[PDB]
Amino acid sequence: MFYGTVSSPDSGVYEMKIGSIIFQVASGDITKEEADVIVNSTSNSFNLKAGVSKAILECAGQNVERECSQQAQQRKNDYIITGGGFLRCKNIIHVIGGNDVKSSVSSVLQECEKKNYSSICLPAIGTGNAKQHPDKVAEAIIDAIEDFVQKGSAQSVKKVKVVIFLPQVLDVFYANMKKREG
Ligand SMILES: Cc1nn(C)c(C)c1NC(=O)CC#N
Ligand SMILES: [Cl-]
Ligand SMILES: [Cl-]
Repeated sequence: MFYGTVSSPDSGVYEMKIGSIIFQVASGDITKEEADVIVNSTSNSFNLKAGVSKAILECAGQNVERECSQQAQQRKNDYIITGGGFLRCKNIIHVIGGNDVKSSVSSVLQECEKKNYSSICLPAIGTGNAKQHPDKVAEAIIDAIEDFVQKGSAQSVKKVKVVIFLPQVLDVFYANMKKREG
């Protein structure tokens, strides 16, 4: 109904279509990416500095750290939106690594449509400090994108890329894409 064919457009990168969206996976350091939104996977206090969160907060800088703690004390948030700081993006969306991953990705997609953004880059949300299983995380991320497309909600969003720290976790995402392909 929705899935295209898996191919490799560039060395180490795998892609397929999900409706109108190009979905891609690759290994590497997410802080070197350019996109309208970069996603951080953090704690419920939005002040973790371990694994991906360490790299993101150190690169983004102290003004983004302060934005995070200020919003955290104002209300109870499931996720927060800050500036990009010194990352190559327009906004960072900080999601809670222990939360339901499908729910978190659905929120990121909706927030990106609200801003008329076209590109998103995310890590393998939940597989660091939160210790969620990589196979369940891959299934949840791709399920969120499928639901978003099925509901007719993709208008501005055109590209969603997962940049993954461990090559062994990339292998799990690749296998899930091959399971789904047309
Ligand atoms: C970038 C990075 N460095 N380290 C040491 C780890 C575990 C990661 N990835 C995550 O934290 C996964 C998620 N979310
Ligand atoms: Cl995590
Ligand atoms: Cl990762």
